[PDB]
Amino acid sequence: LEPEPWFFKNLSRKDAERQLLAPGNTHGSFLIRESESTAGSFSLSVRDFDQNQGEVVKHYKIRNLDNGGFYISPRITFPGLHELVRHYTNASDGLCTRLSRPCQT
Amino acid sequence: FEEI
Repeated sequence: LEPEPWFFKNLSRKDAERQLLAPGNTHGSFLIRESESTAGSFSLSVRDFDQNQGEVVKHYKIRNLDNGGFYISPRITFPGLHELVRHYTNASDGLCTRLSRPCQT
Repeated sequence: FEEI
């Protein structure tokens, strides 16, 4: 039912990398998907540009706050994914790069 | 998994 442009519900970690490293996508291209790791958790996948590897995809676990909430680092939590994505879009604040455009398909 |  009408997901966000960056929400790829059932996309695996491997295809997330494959999709983000594909043409049309660039630095800061990202998506959020169900985590391969934990119950009801989600993971952030982001394409980043470095010196040695060139184009690469970095994956972050998005933790759940008991009874509601999300955070990547304990020093700043968010009531929802929209808040989390807006936050990291305007500031990397610890992340590898600022979130730019959702993965384009 | 990358971390902040």
